[PDB]
Amino acid sequence: SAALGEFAEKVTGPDGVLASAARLVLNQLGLSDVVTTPEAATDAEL
Amino acid sequence: SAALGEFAEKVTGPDGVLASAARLVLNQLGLSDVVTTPEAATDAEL
Amino acid sequence: SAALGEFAEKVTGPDGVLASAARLVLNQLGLSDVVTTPEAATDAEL
Amino acid sequence: SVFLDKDFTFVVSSEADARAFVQFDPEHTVARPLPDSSDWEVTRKAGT
Repeated sequence: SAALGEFAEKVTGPDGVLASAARLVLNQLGLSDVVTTPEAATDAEL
Repeated sequence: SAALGEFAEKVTGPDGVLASAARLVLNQLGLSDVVTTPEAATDAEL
Repeated sequence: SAALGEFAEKVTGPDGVLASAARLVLNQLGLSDVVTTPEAATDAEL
Repeated sequence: SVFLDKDFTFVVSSEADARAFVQFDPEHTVARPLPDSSDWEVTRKAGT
């Protein structure tokens, strides 16, 4: 239907360029842990 | 001993750039199988 | 006939990126010389 | 049995299975809720 198929592949490439470069600068992705919300949820529960 | 330590890291990067780009052009690495040598070895055995 | 014409140009670019990067890592292309096959051909001839 | 030298790429898992993952590794594994799908991502660090 859409000729855009190769423009989907052209998105993937820079993502790899982005991801690889991000690891060099030590920018941390997937840092979300159990810290704030549940404590607030505990406070909101009380 | 050698200050070259970061020049070792600077080799790794383009290797990733090389490897990623090589997969796009479908250039096949690690293609060596059992084809020629053992047949020749079989012939050389006879 | 095919609109893919610019996708042919987009292949050429990384090839240059690939080739240039490959020379930096000293990965040698076009290394095939007369070594194995003709010796085997000589053996297969005998 | 092998020890992972560098962090493995994240994989999608259910909340029940991902919490279980944490019970083995826990210093060495990392799990998060995905807000939209409610499921969890499982990422094994180095040392797993």
